[PDB]
Amino acid sequence: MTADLKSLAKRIYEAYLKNFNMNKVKARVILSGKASNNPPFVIHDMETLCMAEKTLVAKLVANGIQNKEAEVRIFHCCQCTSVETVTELTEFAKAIPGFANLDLNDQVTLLKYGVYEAIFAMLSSVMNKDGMLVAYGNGFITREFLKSLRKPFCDIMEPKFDFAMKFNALELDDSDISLFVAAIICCGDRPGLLNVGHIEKMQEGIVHVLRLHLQSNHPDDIFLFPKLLQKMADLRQLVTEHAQLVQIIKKTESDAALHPLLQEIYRDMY
Ligand SMILES: CCCCC/C=C\C/C=C\C/C=C\C/C=C\CCCC(=O)O
Repeated sequence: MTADLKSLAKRIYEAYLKNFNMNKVKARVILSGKASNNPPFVIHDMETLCMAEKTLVAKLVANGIQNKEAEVRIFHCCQCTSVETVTELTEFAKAIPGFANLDLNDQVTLLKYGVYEAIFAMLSSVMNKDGMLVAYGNGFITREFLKSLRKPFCDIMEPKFDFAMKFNALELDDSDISLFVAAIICCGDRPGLLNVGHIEKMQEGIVHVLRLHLQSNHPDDIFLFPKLLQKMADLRQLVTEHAQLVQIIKKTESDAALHPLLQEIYRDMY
């Protein structure tokens, strides 16, 4: 006559496998070199960037002399990835107990502050020390190539690789990551929330599910739960810094149009 926390953890996991196009197993199959059909195109320099664009995002480079600068095209593709992950996170959040019972405005606020923290947590799954999967698993862009871009665009991805190398060393699987993403979304201290009390109870419940799951799934790492609490705080700081860089790009790079959904996420955020 009590809550079945193991069942809730499995529900969350299954919602994550249903709603995200990429998961850690899918990414590892690709990254291993086992994709015998449509393997990822390796983007390690300008020649291979431009080849990959012509095949994978042809419309973006179909403008001749009017095509935007490479770095701006890359930033545009980064934004398209975020817009898609935001859509996936919004549907995933319906699986979190209590989330769909909140007022619509509180659901919006929780997603507004939580999406980029979740984005950078899950981005770790497509990153290794050399590069990252992009374009629905059809490209692999190298870490060194992204570092080679002109300022400020070379400064976007490196802090996310730094976060990801340490996050990946925790050896989480998708059952853990799904619950960590749910816990990110359920933070009662986001600015502007109306029903803080109910959100705090939603947070306590999902963090309880997370804690018990990590205890079972990672008996070898008794500090994994507090490590993940710290990672949540690190992600908040990573997002604050990322938003600051995006604002520099907005002020100083006239061609780097911000998609309106992301502009709304960033507006009044930090
Ligand atoms: C062939 C098309 C792809 C070529 C490679 C170009 C770009 C890399 C694509 C995706 C990179 C993945 C995630 C983006 C990371 C951070 C979001 C920054 C934009 C934002 O603040 O939302």
